[PDB]
Amino acid sequence: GFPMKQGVLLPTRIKLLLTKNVSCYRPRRDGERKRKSVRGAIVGPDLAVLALVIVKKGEQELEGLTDTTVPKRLGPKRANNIRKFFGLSKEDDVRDFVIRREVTKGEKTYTKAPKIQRLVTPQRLQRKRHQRALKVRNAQAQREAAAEYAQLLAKRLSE
Amino acid sequence: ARGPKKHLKRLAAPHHWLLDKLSGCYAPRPSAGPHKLRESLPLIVFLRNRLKYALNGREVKAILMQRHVKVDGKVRTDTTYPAGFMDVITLDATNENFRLVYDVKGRFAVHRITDEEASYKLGKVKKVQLGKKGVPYVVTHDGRTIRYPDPNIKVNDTVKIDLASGKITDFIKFDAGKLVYVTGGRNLGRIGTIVHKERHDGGFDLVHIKDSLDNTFVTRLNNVFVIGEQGKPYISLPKGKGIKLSIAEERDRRRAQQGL
Amino acid sequence: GISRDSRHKRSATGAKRAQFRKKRKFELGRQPANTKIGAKRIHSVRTRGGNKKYRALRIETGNFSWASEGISKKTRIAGVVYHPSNNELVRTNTLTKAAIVQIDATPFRQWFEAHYGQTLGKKSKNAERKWAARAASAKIESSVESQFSAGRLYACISSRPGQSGRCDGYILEGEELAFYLRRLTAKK
Amino acid sequence: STELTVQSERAFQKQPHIFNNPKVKTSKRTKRWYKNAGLGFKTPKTAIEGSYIDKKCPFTGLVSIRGKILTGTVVSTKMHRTIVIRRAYLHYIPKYNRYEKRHKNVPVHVSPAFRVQVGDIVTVGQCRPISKTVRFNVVKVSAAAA
Amino acid sequence: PRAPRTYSKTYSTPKRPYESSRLDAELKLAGEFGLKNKKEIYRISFQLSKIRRAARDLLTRDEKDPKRLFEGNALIRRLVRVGVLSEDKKKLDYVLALKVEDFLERRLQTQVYKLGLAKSVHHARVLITQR
RNA sequence: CUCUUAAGGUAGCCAAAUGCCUCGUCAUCUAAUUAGUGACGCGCAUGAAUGGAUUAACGAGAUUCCCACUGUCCCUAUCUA
RNA sequence: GCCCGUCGCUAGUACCGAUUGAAUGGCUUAGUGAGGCCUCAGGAUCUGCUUAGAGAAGGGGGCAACUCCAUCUCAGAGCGGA
RNA sequence: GGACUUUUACUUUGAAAAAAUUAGAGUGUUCAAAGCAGGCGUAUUGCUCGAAUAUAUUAGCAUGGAAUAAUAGAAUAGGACG
RNA sequence: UAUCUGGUUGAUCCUGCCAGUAGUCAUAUGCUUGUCUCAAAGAUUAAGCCAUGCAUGUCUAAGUAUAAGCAAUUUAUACAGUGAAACUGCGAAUGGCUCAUUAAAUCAGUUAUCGUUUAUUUGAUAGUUCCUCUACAUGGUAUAACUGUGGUAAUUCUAGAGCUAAUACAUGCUUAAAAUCUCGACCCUUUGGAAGAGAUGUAUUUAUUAGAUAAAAAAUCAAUGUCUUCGGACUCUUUGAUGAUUCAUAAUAACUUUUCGAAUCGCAUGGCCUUGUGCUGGCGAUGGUUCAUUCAAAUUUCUGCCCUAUCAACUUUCGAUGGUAGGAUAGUGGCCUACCAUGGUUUCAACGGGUAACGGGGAAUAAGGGUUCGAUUCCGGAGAGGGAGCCUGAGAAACGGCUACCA
Ligand SMILES: [Mg+2]
Ligand SMILES: [Mg+2]
Ligand SMILES: [Mg+2]
Ligand SMILES: [Mg+2]
Ligand SMILES: [Mg+2]
Ligand SMILES: [Mg+2]
Ligand SMILES: [Mg+2]
Ligand SMILES: [Mg+2]
Ligand SMILES: [Mg+2]
Ligand SMILES: [Mg+2]
Ligand SMILES: [Mg+2]
Ligand SMILES: [Mg+2]
Ligand SMILES: [Mg+2]
Ligand SMILES: [Mg+2]
Ligand SMILES: [Mg+2]
Ligand SMILES: [Mg+2]
Ligand SMILES: [Mg+2]
Ligand SMILES: [Mg+2]
Ligand SMILES: [Mg+2]
Ligand SMILES: [Mg+2]
Ligand SMILES: [Mg+2]
Ligand SMILES: [Mg+2]
Ligand SMILES: [Mg+2]
Ligand SMILES: [Mg+2]
Ligand SMILES: [Mg+2]
Ligand SMILES: [Mg+2]
Ligand SMILES: [Mg+2]
Ligand SMILES: [Mg+2]
Ligand SMILES: [Mg+2]
Ligand SMILES: [Mg+2]
Ligand SMILES: [Mg+2]
Ligand SMILES: [Mg+2]
Ligand SMILES: [Mg+2]
Ligand SMILES: [Mg+2]
Ligand SMILES: [Mg+2]
Ligand SMILES: [Mg+2]
Ligand SMILES: [Mg+2]
Ligand SMILES: [Mg+2]
Ligand SMILES: [Mg+2]
Ligand SMILES: [Mg+2]
Ligand SMILES: [Mg+2]
Ligand SMILES: [Mg+2]
Ligand SMILES: [Mg+2]
Ligand SMILES: [Mg+2]
Ligand SMILES: [Mg+2]
Ligand SMILES: [Mg+2]
Ligand SMILES: [Mg+2]
Repeated sequence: GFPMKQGVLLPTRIKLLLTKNVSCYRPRRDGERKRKSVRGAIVGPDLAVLALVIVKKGEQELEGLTDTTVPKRLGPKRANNIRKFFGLSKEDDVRDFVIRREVTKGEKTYTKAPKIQRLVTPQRLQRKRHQRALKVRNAQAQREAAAEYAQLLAKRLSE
Repeated sequence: ARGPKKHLKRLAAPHHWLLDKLSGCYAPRPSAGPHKLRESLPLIVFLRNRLKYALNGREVKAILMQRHVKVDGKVRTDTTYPAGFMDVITLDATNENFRLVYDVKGRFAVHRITDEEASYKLGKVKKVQLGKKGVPYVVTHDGRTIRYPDPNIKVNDTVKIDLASGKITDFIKFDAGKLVYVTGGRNLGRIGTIVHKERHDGGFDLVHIKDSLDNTFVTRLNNVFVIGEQGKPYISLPKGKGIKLSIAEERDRRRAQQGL
Repeated sequence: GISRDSRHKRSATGAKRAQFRKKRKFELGRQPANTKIGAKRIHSVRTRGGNKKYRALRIETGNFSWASEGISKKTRIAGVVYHPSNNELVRTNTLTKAAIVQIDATPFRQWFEAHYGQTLGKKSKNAERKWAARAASAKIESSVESQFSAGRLYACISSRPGQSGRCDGYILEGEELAFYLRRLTAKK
Repeated sequence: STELTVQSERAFQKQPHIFNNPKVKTSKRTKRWYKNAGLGFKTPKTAIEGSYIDKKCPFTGLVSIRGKILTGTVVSTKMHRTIVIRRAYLHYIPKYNRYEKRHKNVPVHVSPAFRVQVGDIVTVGQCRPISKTVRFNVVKVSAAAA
Repeated sequence: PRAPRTYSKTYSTPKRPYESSRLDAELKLAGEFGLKNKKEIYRISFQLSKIRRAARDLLTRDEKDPKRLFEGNALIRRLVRVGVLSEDKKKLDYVLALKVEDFLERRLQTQVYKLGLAKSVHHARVLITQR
């Protein structure tokens, strides 16, 4: 049952201390490394299965593999990720371009689509707008309060 | 002990809250806030123990989740919020403005105030210091830090804050003859003019206090809260004007008042 | 690991102390940085409550200060030349605070010979306008001038590399330079 | 026991960040930062017109004096730049309604500013751990017996 | 980790277990007040001892002493409101010489006897413990 | 109390280089001990300068065991003159 | 009359005692030394930057001439990262 | 007018102090152990007292006192005051 | 709540013990046991071993939904209700248990931080980011869940292939006026003077400087600052806190695998005139750097622990006491190292031993003074079979976390 491990070398099983973001191990709580077994990267006769990936195709179709073709499941969902997917321009507006997929209830059929994100919206630009002004207003209001006091300070000597 | 404690055993709580012994194992334990946890008064004790508006603990939240209570003009929603000295607490949907201010015994008393006065607060400056970029700042006991203050305001002086805009508006110095609350100690609850600040370089200065009855008593400087001019307090005072009565004197007053 | 607890120490009376509790991270110590001289290489170390110290393992180029001229320039750092704690720090050229080091002189030459006009011990009006005024304060210590002949400068490390990650320091002057100078002739 | 020729240590000895420009000819050969220890302790002339360093001195040094301020008689002047105080006291055993003489030994650092011999009553002030056992600094010295 | 629901015990037993003197006196109090057992005499005999001590102590203070006054009058005041201390033995000196029956007299049981109702302190009992 | 023959083995010590029976009994060491040691003692036939008992140091003296070491052995092989 | 000691029986107690007696725990000599951690290396695998050539763009503004920024694709020459 | 014990012990009075427990005031848990509640009235939208006080004999801090008991100082004057 | 009595003699009076008597938040046990209230309880011996179940998870209107979920209907052709799963965030360092270790340790009252760290709550705080032709109507790749091809007796194991998100990961724009400083094209020689070129947020690191003061008047050398009545003149001149600081705070010259300065979300749908999906704009949320606060933590001053001398000298093994410098730390410190000295504790009991020893609040016993107890309802400490090690995080030397040895 034990899986090979990219780049151990060796044709046997060895126990490793495994950490986050490493194959053959999914940490159950942030910080948990776990000393678990792993099989060598070198192909020996002890194998149950061997995962191969086709790089170059040969002279004959393989009935179940080369011939048939299976579809991705989800399309782009971010803004520009749709734009890179359809070779569009910044000015093109996604929205009327996103992959939809039909839903068949039993008598009523409807559809559904993502929710493009990073999407530029009326609302978003209103937010940058508010922040900006917030910054300038307070800056000026600060510079009045500073100036006011620096006057109150002068009078704490003149008088 | 590996980190901050989160519970409080109902027994290790401040006595002045006056919670009973049996009920459950626990007392609320003040959240982190503007007041020291032993010098504070959770909104939940207020609403349910002192006010009797709540029964359950559930009902306290149910109340607070209705944004029904402002502390110093800001709606407060945390059951264990640590309100404290000079705090205001405004119960809007019933026309009530209070101000946590001490008994004579030592317990945070129900002192209602005008729909005015809930406009402001007295705040004892704790430190006054040069902040970065040369800008000065004071710090009141209630965790307020108002920048750009009057250069005459030194430490132990009190200060009139607005509320709805922060901002200091007039202030009182600390010298001989000023009207003073006693914020903690054995004399917790008393009021009265100063007389003498016994200073001791190194540690703990002593402030001899006389009241509107000529009883003298001393506490520490960290315990004195200046609240006005002799016979002129900048906040309305609870019944009995923080006087202290000998239990003899105390006995007489009850039974005589009693009857008719 | 290491622990900076005073528990394990004998008492002043001399008494052995029984083990009270186990080690706690909030009293630990870490292994030293014996910062060397080479291509920049600093490892950061996650201290208590967030925070970063910076284990500098290899250092060339640290920011140095000529105190009397009022400036600071970033030299090379040649090697270490002395060290009051342990001479092994010299032998193996390890960089620490209070190190004593030879550093390049050319950035300091380049400043002197354009702030003053003079060369070191051998146009334009507004250029010469200043020069003549900045003069009469252009004679420095002879113990500091002659050094420039070798294109290297005796300097002392006032940073803490294995912490700061920076090997800053100042060029030895005055009576300070006299003293270390003295130690150098009697061994080096 | 004895006080050095100043620069008698493998590292140069100086107060920190107390610069004297060689570019500037002066009177005094070396700048000398000292201070007011506090509490009505008068920094002596020895602290000021002396050439000693001692980073752990309550004047001319980087150490504050706060907390207790104790007095004991001097009992051991053998350590370099630190001495041993004896503090005699009386413990009250309730049961016999009587007292017993106990004593304590307080290691305390003594600036070169004071020439302290054994027998001297000495006033010292608590001052942050200097070293393993030392938490006090000789801050005043009343006379011997002659 | 709750809070200790406190308690104390109400009686005390005699040091010498077989004083036929005391044993005689006790029984008289048992049939002349219709008592159940000795503990009913013990209880009060304890009760009484704590009073006389409290008194005893205050009597060692100065008169006009803040403490003596508040809690000397207090003692007397309680002992009056009950029927133990008579309308003018209202001093601390008299609370000392206060005897036992002085208490036992004021029992519901003895009182139910003391105004018709029962004709017998034993009748009085079985009447009270029966609503 | 008595008999031979003058006395009748005290202090000690022991299956001891003195004990037949005897490879004594008990304990200990060991898988197992006709061995060793510690004890026991009606001791064929221990014993007081015919010296008894004790004893540190010493011994190419007799004896038992432990650690080390090892071709003594298992189990023999190879080399040099 | 009282009464001392050897000697004799029974039972209990502690003491001495060959067993280089035994067991448990603390601290330890010397030799050996896991592990995670820090460091000199290692580099399965991935990868940011620069650069000459080629194809397809669009103009920083022209009667022919002139010239940026962004993206994406195949021999390479570099110095870097995980 | 503030600061003021040569250097102490002693003693007074306070301060900073935890609750529960203890002592102890109030209160009819039906009594009591307890509890810290409760009480008054038009009880058809109310009013209202409480939840005190004492105790800590070490040491530390602040303070009034200076009897008792220790302690320092002018004798080659190397004394004191200005 | 200040008491005694029985037992040595023929009798006597004493010494003196034994015996009685009374209580016990004092456990066991025997017998007995109807009602009300109150309700301790596997501490003692074994911190001995543990079947099995449970004891820590978490979603707002407000970070991520294309479920080949569910309801639906929305006005919904980007999304829009509800919502498994999963990513993100936070929590799991609290509680609860137990008393083994521990005798100057812990702990108690009392100090210190001018010796440090501090998620969070509360209050403050950011016009400066590029560059001598830049996306800011918004940059870039990757992954989970999911689909599908799989392995193994077995587990909260997971492989290789294919998809797609963000407040996950990685990037990166922006904003007024002035002022001050260096470099200085050039002109015109005197009192000489300058155009415009750059630099100037914060945080980091080093150096230097200011951070004044008890009360007054002159002379100079050096580099230059105002003015006027062009001779020479200058006044009303500026600075906080502490008992005490190289304090707060500021300035100069630079330093940096350059910290941060919103590419986030929910409700609102208003208002200007050139009418473009232009310009502006409200109530909150979630973040963010610094400082204060708060809940804490870490060290820490002074005094205080039972039996013991059939423990009298102990400590410097291989740090014991101290000096200097560094390294390490959140930080002081022989905490560690290097060098240097020979110091430190003790009959006022050191050192060592014992303890059927966690410290205290407290409990029992009542003339008093004392005697004895305190595993255990509250505070503090410690530990999770024994030890050591470490990850993650603000916080752990964590054990319902991991790694190793031992059992
Ligand atoms: Mg978004
Ligand atoms: Mg809370
Ligand atoms: Mg422990
Ligand atoms: Mg006393
Ligand atoms: Mg014959
Ligand atoms: Mg004989
Ligand atoms: Mg004889
Ligand atoms: Mg024999
Ligand atoms: Mg033989
Ligand atoms: Mg034998
Ligand atoms: Mg043999
Ligand atoms: Mg003979
Ligand atoms: Mg003979
Ligand atoms: Mg021999
Ligand atoms: Mg051989
Ligand atoms: Mg052979
Ligand atoms: Mg038997
Ligand atoms: Mg009515
Ligand atoms: Mg006094
Ligand atoms: Mg007789
Ligand atoms: Mg007895
Ligand atoms: Mg238990
Ligand atoms: Mg047990
Ligand atoms: Mg806990
Ligand atoms: Mg990508
Ligand atoms: Mg990439
Ligand atoms: Mg990637
Ligand atoms: Mg994949
Ligand atoms: Mg000042
Ligand atoms: Mg500073
Ligand atoms: Mg103690
Ligand atoms: Mg013994
Ligand atoms: Mg340190
Ligand atoms: Mg040192
Ligand atoms: Mg020595
Ligand atoms: Mg013993
Ligand atoms: Mg124990
Ligand atoms: Mg105990
Ligand atoms: Mg206990
Ligand atoms: Mg005890
Ligand atoms: Mg136990
Ligand atoms: Mg623990
Ligand atoms: Mg167990
Ligand atoms: Mg966490
Ligand atoms: Mg653990
Ligand atoms: Mg468990
Ligand atoms: Mg746990």
